[PDB]
Amino acid sequence: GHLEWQKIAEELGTSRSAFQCLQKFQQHNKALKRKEWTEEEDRMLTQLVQEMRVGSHIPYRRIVYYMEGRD
DNA sequence: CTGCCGAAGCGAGCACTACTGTCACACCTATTTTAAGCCCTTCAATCAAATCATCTTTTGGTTAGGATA
Repeated sequence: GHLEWQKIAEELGTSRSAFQCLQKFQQHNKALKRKEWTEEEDRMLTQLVQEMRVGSHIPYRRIVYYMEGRD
């Protein structure tokens, strides 16, 4: 279930640890790197942009702290 | 017309280190020779702290490997 990555590393059998396995998976996890879009992400992105943006300047990536699976 | 002697307030003795006239002998330095240790300067050889140049780790945006909504 993408959980207990110590067990995942042990099952891998190449002497990897949980942290390395998780790092590699997250760097190649479609669920994390959101090529997709969701309604709540769009709504909250619009809300934060409208709250903060002045003129043509918006906090393009500082919104990522609030919305998951982004950069 | 001059002169004696009282009343009250004072007082005593007991309770089983600054100068000056001399004076000779100290102070003082003329140099020799070591043997290991001296203080300060003064520059030179070596060092290490800080700064610059460039490779690289990651933080916002564009590209065409890559994808949903």
